[PDB]
Amino acid sequence: VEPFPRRPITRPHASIEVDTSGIGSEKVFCLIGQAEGGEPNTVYELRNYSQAKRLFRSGELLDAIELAWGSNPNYTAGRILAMRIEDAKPASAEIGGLKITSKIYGNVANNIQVGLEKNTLSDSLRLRVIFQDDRFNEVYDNIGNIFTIKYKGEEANATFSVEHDEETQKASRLVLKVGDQEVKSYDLTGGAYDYTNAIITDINQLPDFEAKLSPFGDKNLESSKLDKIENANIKDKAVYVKAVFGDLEKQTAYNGIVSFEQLKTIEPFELTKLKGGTNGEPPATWADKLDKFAHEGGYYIVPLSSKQSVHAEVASFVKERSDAGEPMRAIVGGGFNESKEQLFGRQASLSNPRVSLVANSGTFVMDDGRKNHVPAYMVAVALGGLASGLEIGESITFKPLRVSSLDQIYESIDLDELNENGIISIEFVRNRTNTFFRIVDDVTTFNDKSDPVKAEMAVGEANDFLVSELKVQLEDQFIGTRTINTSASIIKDFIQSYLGRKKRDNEIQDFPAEDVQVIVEGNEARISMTVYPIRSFKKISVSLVYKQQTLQA
Amino acid sequence: VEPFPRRPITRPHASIEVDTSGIGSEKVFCLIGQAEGGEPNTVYELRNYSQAKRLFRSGELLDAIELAWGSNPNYTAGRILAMRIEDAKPASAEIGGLKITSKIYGNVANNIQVGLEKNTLSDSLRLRVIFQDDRFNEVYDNIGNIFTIKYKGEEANATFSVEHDEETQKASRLVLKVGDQEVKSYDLTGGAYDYTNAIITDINQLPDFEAKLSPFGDKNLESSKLDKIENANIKDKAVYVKAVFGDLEKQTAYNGIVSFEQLKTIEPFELTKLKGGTNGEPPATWADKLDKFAHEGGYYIVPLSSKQSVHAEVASFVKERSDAGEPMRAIVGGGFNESKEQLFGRQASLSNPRVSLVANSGTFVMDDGRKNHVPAYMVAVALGGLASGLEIGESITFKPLRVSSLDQIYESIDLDELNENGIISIEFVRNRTNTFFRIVDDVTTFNDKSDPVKAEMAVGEANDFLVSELKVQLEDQFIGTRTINTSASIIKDFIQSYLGRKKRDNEIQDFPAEDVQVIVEGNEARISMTVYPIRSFKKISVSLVYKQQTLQA
Amino acid sequence: VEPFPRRPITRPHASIEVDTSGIGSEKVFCLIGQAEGGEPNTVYELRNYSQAKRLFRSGELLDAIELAWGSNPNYTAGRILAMRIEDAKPASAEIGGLKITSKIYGNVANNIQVGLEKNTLSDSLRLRVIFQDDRFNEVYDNIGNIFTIKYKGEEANATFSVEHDEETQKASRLVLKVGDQEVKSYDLTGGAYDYTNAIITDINQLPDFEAKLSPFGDKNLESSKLDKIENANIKDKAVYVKAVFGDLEKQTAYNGIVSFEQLKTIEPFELTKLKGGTNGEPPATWADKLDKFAHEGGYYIVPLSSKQSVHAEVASFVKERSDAGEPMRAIVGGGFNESKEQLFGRQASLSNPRVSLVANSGTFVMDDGRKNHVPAYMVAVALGGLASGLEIGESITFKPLRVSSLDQIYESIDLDELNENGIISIEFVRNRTNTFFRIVDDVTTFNDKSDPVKAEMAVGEANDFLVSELKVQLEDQFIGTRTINTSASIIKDFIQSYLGRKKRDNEIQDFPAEDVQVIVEGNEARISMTVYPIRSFKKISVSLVYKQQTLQA
Repeated sequence: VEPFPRRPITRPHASIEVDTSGIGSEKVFCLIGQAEGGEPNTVYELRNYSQAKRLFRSGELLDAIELAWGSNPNYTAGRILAMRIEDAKPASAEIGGLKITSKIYGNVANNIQVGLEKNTLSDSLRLRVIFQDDRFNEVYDNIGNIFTIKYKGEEANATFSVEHDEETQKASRLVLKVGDQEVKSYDLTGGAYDYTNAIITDINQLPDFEAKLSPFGDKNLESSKLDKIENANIKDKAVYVKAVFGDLEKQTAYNGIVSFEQLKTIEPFELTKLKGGTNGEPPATWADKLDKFAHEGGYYIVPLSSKQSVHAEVASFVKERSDAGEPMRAIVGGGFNESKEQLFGRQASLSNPRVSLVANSGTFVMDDGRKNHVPAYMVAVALGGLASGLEIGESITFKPLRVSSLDQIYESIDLDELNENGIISIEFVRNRTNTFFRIVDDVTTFNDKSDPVKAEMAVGEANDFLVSELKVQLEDQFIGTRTINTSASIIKDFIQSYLGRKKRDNEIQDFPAEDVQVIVEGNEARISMTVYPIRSFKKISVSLVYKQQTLQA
Repeated sequence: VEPFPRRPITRPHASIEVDTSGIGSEKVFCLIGQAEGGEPNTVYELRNYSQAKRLFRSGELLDAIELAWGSNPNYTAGRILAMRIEDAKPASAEIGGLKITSKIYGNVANNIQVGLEKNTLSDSLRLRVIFQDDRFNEVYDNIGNIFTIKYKGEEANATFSVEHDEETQKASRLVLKVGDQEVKSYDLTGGAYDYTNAIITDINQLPDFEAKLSPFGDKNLESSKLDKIENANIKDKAVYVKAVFGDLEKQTAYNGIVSFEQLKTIEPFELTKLKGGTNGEPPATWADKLDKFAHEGGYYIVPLSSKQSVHAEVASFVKERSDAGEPMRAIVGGGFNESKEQLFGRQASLSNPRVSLVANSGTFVMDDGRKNHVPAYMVAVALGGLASGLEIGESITFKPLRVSSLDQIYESIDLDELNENGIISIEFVRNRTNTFFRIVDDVTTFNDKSDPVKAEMAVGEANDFLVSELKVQLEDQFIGTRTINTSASIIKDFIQSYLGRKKRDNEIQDFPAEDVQVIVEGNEARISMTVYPIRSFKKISVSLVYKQQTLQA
Repeated sequence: VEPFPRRPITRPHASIEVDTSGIGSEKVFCLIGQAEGGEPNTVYELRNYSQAKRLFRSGELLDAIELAWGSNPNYTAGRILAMRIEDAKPASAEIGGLKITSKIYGNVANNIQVGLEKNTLSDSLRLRVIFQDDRFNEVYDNIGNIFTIKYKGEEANATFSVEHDEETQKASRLVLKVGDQEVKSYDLTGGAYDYTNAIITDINQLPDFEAKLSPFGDKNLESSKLDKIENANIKDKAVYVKAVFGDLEKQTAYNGIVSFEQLKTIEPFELTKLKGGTNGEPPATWADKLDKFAHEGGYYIVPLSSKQSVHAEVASFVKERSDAGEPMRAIVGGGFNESKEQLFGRQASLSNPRVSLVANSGTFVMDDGRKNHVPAYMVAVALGGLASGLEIGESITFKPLRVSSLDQIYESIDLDELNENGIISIEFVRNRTNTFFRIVDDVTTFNDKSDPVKAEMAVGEANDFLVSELKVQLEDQFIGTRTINTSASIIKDFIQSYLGRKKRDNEIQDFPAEDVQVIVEGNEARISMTVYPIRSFKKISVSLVYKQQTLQA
């Protein structure tokens, strides 16, 4: 209830109290794997394939992103979170007065070329960056030369100088001198002369002194970044304030590929390739990498590795966040053409409800046209991408996969054994001319089918979102509010509205409103409710009975 | 019951007895800290930021006032009480016949310039005050020259004189003389000639004598403040009564920055800066400073100091006033980036229910645009300002803080430890894309959670206002009244109405009216009542049960 | 009953008496074993695996903590208390003027590298700490240089000096000198100048002297820790107050890994590894180690050692605390693949009701993915962790263990013999396709089944908590209170409420309220009550009878 006016006034007036009340999940997907681009130990939100390609130049991670969106052409393309396992470092080369560092991480950055050239005609530096891999070749001409200072008085000579603070090595004053005595000085510490634009205007106001901004773009460099000049004759010719280092930052802070830093005097240097780019050895464990996905809001994670050790770390990670109120689930796959006996070993080792094992491996036709044969865990990306695109509580059972072929075409008996052992399998449907692949079931590694929440991904998924969303909403709404007499009624109304939305979105089957009871006593507020969970069909029984009928007339 | 007429009359009449009955907390915030303005050991009521800036030129105290109102944009901006710890003294300079003293206290007053100039054309002084810090430059022209006296008679000469009392050095008589003998005299002791306006009118009434008030404003100076003049020729030229000292007081008693006092003959002096301005050494203890806030009506106090000794003095101060019937509470913070171990030492030392410790420190964006990093106790100002703006019995739990960033982002485990030790902590919410900061709890230093009155600020706040308001109202109403037979019924009705208002304002949950019993015996009047206190939600338990449902048709 | 106002006043007033009454176990787990981190003979409260890993780098103790929480995925993860048996010592190296000591205890601390470098440009020290094991590498630049002092007067020279107390070697005065005579001095003993911040403000107030705080963070070092300087010229250049030792403490008292102490003049030294780290020989007896767990509030303890001597010490320890009013229980296991005959020897030696022996040993799949084969006593951690997570009075009978495999799969006859000898055994259930492991019984070493309190852990656990909780609550409530007439009734009401809560939580079966009798006579207060204890099902008898039924129509 926002009052009006906010400042109280004791004199007669009219006060208006404005009540703004009454008018006021995404299920993000995650991927971890090798890549040739992007910062290490950093999570990037992905919405289009173009963004991923620009960020991740190439690798298995980029293919996983492509396959995730292609698994569900008929559903919305959701967000994807990506990370580079490789501990890459940026290419750098210390030449001249500038410490050159490349924003690209890995061996690809070693091909970057950087060189400075001095234009004798304009007395300005020229930076050129060449990178053949991206076909990038641009020249930053007219570096420095921010503006001119000219003197038209009848005196013998006029000079100007710039003073720098010893501690910070930043310009602090700009004194205009005619003859010996000082005429006027501008303080560059701050305030009135934060930027050079104010300095130019004041110079023109003087009778004899004049100044003009350079035509090569609107620089507007800070006054503190001006270079050190002393005893420069103005009357003979116009003197250009260089500020070479400041101009580079403006044109390279958020543009180009190469960044620059100051160690020294900046001078031209020949075109030389950068060095030091190294992807580095692969990480010993992925536990540190997974921790960065803790508060990113993702639900499904598909580690792009066939190692059983990597699967165990992800299995513990999803369990850890679920215990902390941020449930997650994992889908993994083992190697190339693994047999049933090998798959049982992987499933027995994990035995986690929040982990699913994918057996089938096959070949997928990419956008480039490659019939790239991929291992099992790349198939899990399609299942994970399909699962993320589906609504809350939906299942991936009997859904299409859109796979060109599979290494192993399991028979009916083989599929049953994998299902009994809690392993996801993909069957080639030969019952129709238009043959296609489909997922037999979304069963988890936890083989106890008595508990459908743990056994079935879809049932557990609805429980997690239902429980998690209710947990967050209640805290923001009711905690910290007064325990008024109508608190119990308000809480009951909020619960019914929340459950009604779930029924509206088919996230739950139904709930009895009468059984929703709220008890408030002191700080505690006990709540009890009944909900009929949503379930996915997995068995249809038909009892066909034949009977006789008598005809007449 | 006001009678009418108030004077009794025994003759036949009609008397009317008029009964005017039946038709007939702010929670002010307090701040103490360094400042560059305002009198020492003085409490000033603040309602707008402009008033504080004019009073307090600059310092950490002014920033605290700005932060207090900015912490709750959605609530009313309440009053703030401010004090300057520095024992500043006023700048002064004894030059000429006037003792010059500056109303501004501190080193800033040393820049004040004061000078007198004499206008030969008008024979009047001219005062000019220059103060470059405020860009203040005004001239008080035509000092003195209150009025004229003229004589148009045919006699040879006419003169007037003014006599002053030796003991008081104040004018007592004003005699108009023609030739040698006296014509008429005006007594300036008092009564008919308290002010000079009456003197001017009487002079004009005479045949030959005339007078006119000066056109340079309506002075109306007192007759006692007139200057001493003897044997002044009137016929040759009009004589101006100067009264130089009296005119200065009229134009400077409640205007300008500089005050003046008389030590001596007043004469012009050159423009000279004042001296003696000194903020002084900081106080050894704040106990004397806090005593001035005893009867100011404030509830929340936030000492702007990180010293543990200062916190202890405020901890004792709030306890002292609570024992005297004026409860108060304190919020403090320790230094920059203090660790958990340091915070436990501060909390253990105090162990006061009426004191709260703030751990987090961060940076706030001020109205000027400065990203000023501030210590923990400045964050307490936002909590104190937020608490003051909230209604009675409300809590600051889970409320927003509007802070740019925090030095330490405590994890979930770290926040629990601080809460268990009775320390307020601020958490960065990463569960949503629109991340924001919030207060986990308003727990006090007293760790005994069994007593929510002492442990919880909101619960104790409601108890203090409920108890304090009831204490004051009963004394003003019932003490001193007759113990009539219906006294018990009237007291019971008053209690029910008072408790009904609390329920109306949601300051209490509910009360049973039947249990309210009043017993009157002699001077004593025993009262017993039951009240269900208002409480803030801090735990919500949900028991979700899944069940099967059968569908048909 | 808190009165209001607390200070009595004899004048007429209104007094309010506030009665705050009417509005006002965890079963912690314990572990002892080898570890590569943490202080010796210290108990640390553990709530997350991340905290344990940071504290305990590696060892069997860390695995036990991981296994304890993983044994009960469906129950709350309770607190765990951990201790390092190894008498490790911290690595240290006396080089230069600083005594370097490492907070990490053991041989791992020997890899820590510490080195000081002097920055000629800023005249400030630079500390760098390298520790490859944690990949920790940070540089504490700009050590010292707390603030500057500058003089702008027209005098010939200005100097300042610092005086130190001989007894304490702490700064006491800071004198500013111009020419020969002293101008002003600041007393650093205490009070007005406890911290350097007050000194800086006062210096700026002077006409000529100026000072500015260093920009490299908010240090605010104490004035007593300032370094000794004498006869330092100020006019020529600004003089930096170093205080090298004080700055190190601020940045390392509660940050970093390495602590520092002063023996001497501090000077730079080359990068050198620390020495003296030694885990030490293992303790001869664990009796001293167990004493630290006396008042930590734990109930279950699992010594991570197969030695029979270690088991006996823990067996005596739990008995000792139970006699003192702090009951505890122990679970132990013997070696690898011990036979039945060996297990009988261990059980016969102990014969303690508060000790349980675990026979089975097997392999557990850790979060890292290791199929680590472990001895029997590591299995007891899962049982102990499962028992701690269960409610009060619950049993671990027939509960799942979640173990990959067991060394010995006991037959039906073998399990009965172990149960008859009071030894816990784990059976592989082959009666279903979804085979799993379960605990046959929670019988203690005390084979006398006639006393279920001693024989059964669950029954004895309920008795201990019921007796212990009642013991503590009665002392805090009734001891020290007056023996009023209604004391017996109040005690009876308290007992009924306490027993009602136990029935509400299913900690007891039922109690008759009528039989609760309270007798008060003098100091003594005799109490008598009847309680039906809660019991766990261990035998179900079914009497199935077949009969004939006649049908008609």
